[PDB]
Amino acid sequence: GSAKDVKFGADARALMLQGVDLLADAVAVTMGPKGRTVIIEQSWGSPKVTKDGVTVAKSIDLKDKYKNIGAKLVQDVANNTNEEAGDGTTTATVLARSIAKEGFEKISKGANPVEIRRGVMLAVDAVIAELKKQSKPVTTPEEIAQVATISANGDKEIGNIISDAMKKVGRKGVITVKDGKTLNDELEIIEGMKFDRGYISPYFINTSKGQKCEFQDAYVLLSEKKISSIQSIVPALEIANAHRKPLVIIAEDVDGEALSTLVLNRLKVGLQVVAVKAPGFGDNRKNQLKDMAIATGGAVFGEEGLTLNLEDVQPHDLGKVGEVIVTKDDAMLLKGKGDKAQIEKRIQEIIEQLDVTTSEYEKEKLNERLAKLSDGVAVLKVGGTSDVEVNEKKDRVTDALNATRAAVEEGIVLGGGCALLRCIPALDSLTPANEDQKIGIEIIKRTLKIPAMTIAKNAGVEGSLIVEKIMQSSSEVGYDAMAGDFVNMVEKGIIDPTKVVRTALLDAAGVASLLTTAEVVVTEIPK
Amino acid sequence: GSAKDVKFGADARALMLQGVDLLADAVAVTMGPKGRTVIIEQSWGSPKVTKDGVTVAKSIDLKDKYKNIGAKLVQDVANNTNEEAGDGTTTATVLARSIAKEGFEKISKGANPVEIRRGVMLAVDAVIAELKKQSKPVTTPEEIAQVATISANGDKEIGNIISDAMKKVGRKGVITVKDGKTLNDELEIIEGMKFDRGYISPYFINTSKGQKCEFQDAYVLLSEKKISSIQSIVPALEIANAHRKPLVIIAEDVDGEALSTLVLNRLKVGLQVVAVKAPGFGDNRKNQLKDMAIATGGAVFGEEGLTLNLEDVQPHDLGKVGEVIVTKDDAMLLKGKGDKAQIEKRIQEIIEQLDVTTSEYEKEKLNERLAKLSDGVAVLKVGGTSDVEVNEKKDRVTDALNATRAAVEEGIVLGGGCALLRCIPALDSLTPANEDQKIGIEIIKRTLKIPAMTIAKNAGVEGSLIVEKIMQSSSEVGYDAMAGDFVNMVEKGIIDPTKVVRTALLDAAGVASLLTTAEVVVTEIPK
Amino acid sequence: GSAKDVKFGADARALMLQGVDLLADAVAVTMGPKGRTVIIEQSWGSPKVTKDGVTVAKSIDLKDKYKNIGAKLVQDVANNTNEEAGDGTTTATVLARSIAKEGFEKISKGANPVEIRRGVMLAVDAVIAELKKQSKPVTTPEEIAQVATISANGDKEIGNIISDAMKKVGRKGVITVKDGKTLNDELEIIEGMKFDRGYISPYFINTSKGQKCEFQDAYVLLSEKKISSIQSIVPALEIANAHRKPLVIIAEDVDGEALSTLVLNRLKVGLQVVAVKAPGFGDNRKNQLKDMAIATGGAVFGEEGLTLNLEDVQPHDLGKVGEVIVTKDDAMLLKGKGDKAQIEKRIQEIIEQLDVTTSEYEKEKLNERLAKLSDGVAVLKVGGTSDVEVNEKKDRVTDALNATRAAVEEGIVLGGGCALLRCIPALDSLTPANEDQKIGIEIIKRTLKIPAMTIAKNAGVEGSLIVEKIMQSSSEVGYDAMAGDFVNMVEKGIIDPTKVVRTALLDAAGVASLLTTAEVVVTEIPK
Ligand SMILES: Nc1ncnc2c1ncn2[C@@H]1O[C@H](COP(=O)(O)OP(=O)(O)OP(=O)(O)O)[C@@H](O)[C@H]1O
Ligand SMILES: Nc1ncnc2c1ncn2[C@@H]1O[C@H](COP(=O)(O)OP(=O)(O)OP(=O)(O)O)[C@@H](O)[C@H]1O
Ligand SMILES: Nc1ncnc2c1ncn2[C@@H]1O[C@H](COP(=O)(O)OP(=O)(O)OP(=O)(O)O)[C@@H](O)[C@H]1O
Ligand SMILES: [K+]
Ligand SMILES: [K+]
Ligand SMILES: [K+]
Ligand SMILES: [Mg+2]
Ligand SMILES: [Mg+2]
Ligand SMILES: [Mg+2]
Repeated sequence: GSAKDVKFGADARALMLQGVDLLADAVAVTMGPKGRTVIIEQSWGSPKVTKDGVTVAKSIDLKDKYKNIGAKLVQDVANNTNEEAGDGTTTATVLARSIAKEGFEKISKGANPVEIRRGVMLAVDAVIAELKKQSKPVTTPEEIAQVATISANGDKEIGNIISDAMKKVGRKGVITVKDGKTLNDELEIIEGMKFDRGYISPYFINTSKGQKCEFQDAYVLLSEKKISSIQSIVPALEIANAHRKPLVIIAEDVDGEALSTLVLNRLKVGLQVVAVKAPGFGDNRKNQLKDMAIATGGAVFGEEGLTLNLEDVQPHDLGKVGEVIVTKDDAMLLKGKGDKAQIEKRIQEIIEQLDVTTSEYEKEKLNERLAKLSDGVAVLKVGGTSDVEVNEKKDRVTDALNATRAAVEEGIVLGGGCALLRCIPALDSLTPANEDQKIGIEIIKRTLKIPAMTIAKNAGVEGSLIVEKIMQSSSEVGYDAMAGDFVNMVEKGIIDPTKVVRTALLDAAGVASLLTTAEVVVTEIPK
Repeated sequence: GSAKDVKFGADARALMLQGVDLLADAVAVTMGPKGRTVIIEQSWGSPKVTKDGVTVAKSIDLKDKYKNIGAKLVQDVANNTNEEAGDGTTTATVLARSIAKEGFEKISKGANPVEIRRGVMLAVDAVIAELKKQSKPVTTPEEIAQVATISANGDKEIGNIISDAMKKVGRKGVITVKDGKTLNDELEIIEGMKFDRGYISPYFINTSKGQKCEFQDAYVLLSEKKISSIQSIVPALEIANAHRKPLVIIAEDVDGEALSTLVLNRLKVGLQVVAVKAPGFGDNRKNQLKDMAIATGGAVFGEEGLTLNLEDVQPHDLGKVGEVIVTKDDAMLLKGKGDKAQIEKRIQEIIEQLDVTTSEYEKEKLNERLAKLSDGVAVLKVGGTSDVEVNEKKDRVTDALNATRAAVEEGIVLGGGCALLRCIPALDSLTPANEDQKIGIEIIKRTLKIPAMTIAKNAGVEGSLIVEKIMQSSSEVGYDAMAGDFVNMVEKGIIDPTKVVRTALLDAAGVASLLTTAEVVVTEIPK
Repeated sequence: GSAKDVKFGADARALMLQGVDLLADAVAVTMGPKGRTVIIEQSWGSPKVTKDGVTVAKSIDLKDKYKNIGAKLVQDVANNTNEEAGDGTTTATVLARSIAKEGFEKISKGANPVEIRRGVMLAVDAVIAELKKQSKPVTTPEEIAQVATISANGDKEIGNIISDAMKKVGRKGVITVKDGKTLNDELEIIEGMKFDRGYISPYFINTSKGQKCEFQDAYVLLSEKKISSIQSIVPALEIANAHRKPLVIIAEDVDGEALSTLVLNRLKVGLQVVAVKAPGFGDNRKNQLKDMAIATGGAVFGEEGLTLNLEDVQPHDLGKVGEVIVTKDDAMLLKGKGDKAQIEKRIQEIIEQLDVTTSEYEKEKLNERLAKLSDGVAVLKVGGTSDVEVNEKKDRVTDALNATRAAVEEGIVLGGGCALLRCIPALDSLTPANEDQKIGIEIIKRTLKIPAMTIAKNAGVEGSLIVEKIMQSSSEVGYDAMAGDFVNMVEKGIIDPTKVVRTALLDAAGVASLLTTAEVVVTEIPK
């Protein structure tokens, strides 16, 4: 029922391309080892300084709504890449801008932009197949350090710290980053618990900068079954309001109504509560719940044998933890002191249950519980002289951690944008079905040179010349833009995770090729 | 030294196309037998009503300068066609708009608009060759009446009057149009003299609607040689100021200084004077000069034998005429009374000199003098109840006269836009040198259907369907848009002059293909 | 006494670079065989369409005065190149923009821009020496046709016509361009006179579009000595005002006061007069004076023997010509009908005087008078369907004539911007005296790739890639941007005049490096 402005065709496409260009320019100045930082004004306090593509992308909104549409779509590209890999958002942004520009250029009366999108998707699938074919698994801790160093703007100490943490707690251990008060970075191993379930509702979030649910010294509520009555959760609320700890509850499903009462209690000032779902579904659920009960210290309500009721909640029957971190994906409970004698007894029980029988699937769960109570959660404490440098370095360490985890998940390819460059001959072996698919394949093939061009351009040299010298060289040679020479990139350690490259390409292509198909733009009149 | 606005590329091209579209729409509503009229506001008096393409074109100027640039270029198309043929300006306008639109559409990064212009010119030359190949000479007075009827919006009486005038004074006789006070049109022949020389300077023009130098009952001044002295033209000026009658002078070359004094005398209020150059260069010049001297009545100054001086100018030694019409191309004198006995004696002298000897080139000049004294100038007087109706009908009669003269000059082709339609297969036999020439040939081939489409669209039917039914028919069949059926156009008399068709195509192509090659538009900032 | 705005340093330099960039962008779109045209609005009539760099340059003035300063300086570059060579203004503009950009970039606190300008001059002198060392003379008419074809946007017929004219009247004959009424171009030689002297004062110009003094059928006044009295020029003025013909006077020096009276007579409406100076200084002056005296038909006033006075001026004692074109540099006296028997007698006198004695300097003057009266002035008549097309084609023909004349004057180098590219290794052999001279040499060496880059960029390909492939190829190989491949440029006829290249480089460098030295800009406040 609001009055709208309707634009058609090429002027609308150019207006969207203007917003795409502004956002991608501001993001693209941060690309590579010679990229620079962006200062973003914050309303509440000090401005933030970042070299992160998705942060710069999400911080820019435009007054002109036709430009803001393209800006929001490239924000979607950057945010989708950050969600799926945690790295490669600047690459995704420049690839999205390139595909948008080349798609907008090749639009005519007889052109079919939908079949151009089809050819773009076909070419991108071929490139992703070639990326998987040229990928290499990570087999050494030196490769781990190299990936973490490359992903952290060539910070050797950050990569060394990440490599040491992954050596101490395993390549699939839980590592988290928080801000340290001293000047130097440090790594500590403390006993920690993590399961891949988050909050049901995103209404409990307390910090706005971190956008998480962070709690210190919280009571742990356990309900193995469904919560029995309102007269069973209200005494728990009164005990939590009595004994000065907030309530973190672990349960099957708190979705409809008890979650609703917790939301309207959170709406009241000061009262803190958060809910997470069960990790497992079978016997592993009960085993992990008993592990958490022994590691916290208290009792369990909801069992079938002892019939302990939530109605008779008591301070000694609940577990106490140090710090609770709740996110969208996983829940962290940290520094939870229990009965250490009972923790050792449960460890003995687990390692004695190891030597009973083999079934090749239950032993994986029992050993992951063993590593849960055995290998501590690594904590990376980032140091600096002020909050701005700490936040910038924290972004870099988070990038390095995400990239290293993606590297052990999927493998590594050539860095410096050279993997996309070496995937160019794979597109030359495709035969398009019609002319519009040929246009799409050509768009993707011209787009595949953009990240190396941007990395070289940020170093102050001519990017197209560098890219031509890269494709003229052998397949192992690429441009080191830090030293400004042509090197064996694998030997020099300039490598990238395969997951990051393929997800940046896929998200950029998927959004930008759909944006290309537009003919009419409908916006709200600014009132 | 004036501040300018500079625009680049597609937005500038679209802004020019907007002015082209406005002017061509207003012109195109007047096309064909079912076209309508345009009312143009006039500052000095009553608004004018016209069905003439170049009048509507020249009457439109736009406030936006980027639109006004395209409007001025299509005005150039219409005015060039009117100057070269006097007919076919609406056709030239629609062809220019079509070529501008199709050229602006096929402009990309890799496209070369200059070679597209080259291909356009090649295709247009091929079409003009095919038009000449399919043309037919005019051999009958019925074809003359048919051409004059078609060119005057199907006015049978106008075409009959033009055919009767050309029957009485010859197909190459001089016919002029004026407006009569009575309601009926009337044709009459009395006398007349026309030679193809006009005024040297365009500063003597008295009427603004006709844009000509029209004089009633003027003196004839004759200087066979160059004018001797200021003391020879000043007594002529004083005698002209004495005997209540303006001065039309016939001479070799009045260009630099005496013409300048005549201009600054014309700047004074009331004083009327005009100058025209000699018709011939050889003995024909002296023979024609003696012919007007005998036909006007007086004497001649500037001869070698009698040595009559311009200094001793006398009232009885100068000729007197009835009306002088001076244009850019030819000078007209009408109703010039001389000594009719001496006129008959000069006629006897010419017809007796006819039977002396033959040289096949001097006898042509002798016989054209014979037709000068023999075949009088036909005058067409257009009637109506008011000035607006006679002005509209005068435009139609002028169109019909120009088209009939072009028809006897060059021939006739199929009317209704069917000649350009039948020239389409000639373009299919060309092989372009590159892709840009192919684009130009395709632009011209798509443009060749525009006049028949516009004629059919003005009749309220679907133009593209009509054009397809024309090209599916035999080469003699076209659409009569007046009766709304498909007929043998030659038998029904719907025919066109070949000159009109070929000049409309050539001017439209030549300007619009050059306009297509633009990338930057520089305009003045409106101050 | 007018209020001024004063700007310092970097923002002033950026503001000037903005105007430089705007003008150079608009000029640079027209470069090379795939360059496009610029449409310029004209106040009086139809807009003009041009591919000429200096026309686009001079047509752009900006409202912001800091931008308009840089725009006026690059206009100065383009106009100086046009004055010194008549071709290469787009190249001069892009080189000036490049030098201004690279000079503004390397300005710091410790940098000395004056010594950077010194290094720029040293580098440009080295490049010009290398251009002279790599040039070759023109020895064939096919090279003449090739240069004229390249300079006229690849128009084979224009180059063929220029080659035929230079074959018929000699490579140093006088050729001029005028617009023809027919559609096709034509060339004809009849007669003609030219000496390298123009008007003393630029006040008689009546052709506003051509910026020349164009006169038709003018009187020839001759004063071999100084003009005697006011009572000798006043009867000449009265005779000119008597015999309908304007006055072109040939004399020693009409500078102070008789020129002043001619100016105040020209201020009055209609009165036309123009003065030109003597061709020679010695006996050649008298010989040439008698030559146009015989070739015009009349007498001579001012001699020592016959004592003919200017006071007794007579109509039969003055010469009459066909057309007079007066320019800043030379005078065009065309179609002068003298006594052809006396012209033949003077030709016989000259050729019989030629067989008397040898002195190796006077015989050159005798033979140049012989070629003046024997080899006629060629005239090129440019055709088209409208005024805009003939104006664009006239610009191209004038470019081709100027380039061909410069080619026979100085020689030819490689086309396509490859000569400046091949002059790059000459700069690598220089040693700078300090760091600022090194900065200037580097600026010029980076600038030397700009014309080939712009030519390749206008064709829709990547310019830097093309320039690298040119520099890696053999010294004879360059990029044909019309066919889009790499060829022997000399064999394909893509060649340039050495004079055009060296004057474009010198004129760009001299102004742009001085503009680089600026620190403070003082402008007028807009009132
Ligand atoms: N020394 C180097 N030489 C060449 N390329 C390098 C070098 N160091 C890093 N790179 C490349 O830089 C890219 C990473 O750039 P950057 O970290 O600015 O952006 P990103 O990974 O796309 O996104 P995000 O903004 O999330 O960090 C990778 O392609 C990597 O291979
Ligand atoms: N009865 C008819 N049926 C079909 N076509 C017709 C008929 N009468 C005229 N025509 C066509 O109409 C066209 C002439 O239209 P019109 O007189 O409006 O414009 P024009 O000749 O292009 O320009 P101008 O404005 O100078 O008259 C010609 O192509 C002619 O063949
Ligand atoms: N087919 C071609 N291939 C490559 N280069 C070409 C070709 N034709 C012309 N050129 C180059 O184009 C340049 C001339 O371009 P252009 O005529 O637009 O500019 P200009 O001579 O600098 O200036 P202007 O003509 O505007 O006074 C020359 O360097 C010439 O060698
Ligand atoms: K980045
Ligand atoms: K019409
Ligand atoms: K040019
Ligand atoms: Mg990164
Ligand atoms: Mg008509
Ligand atoms: Mg040129």
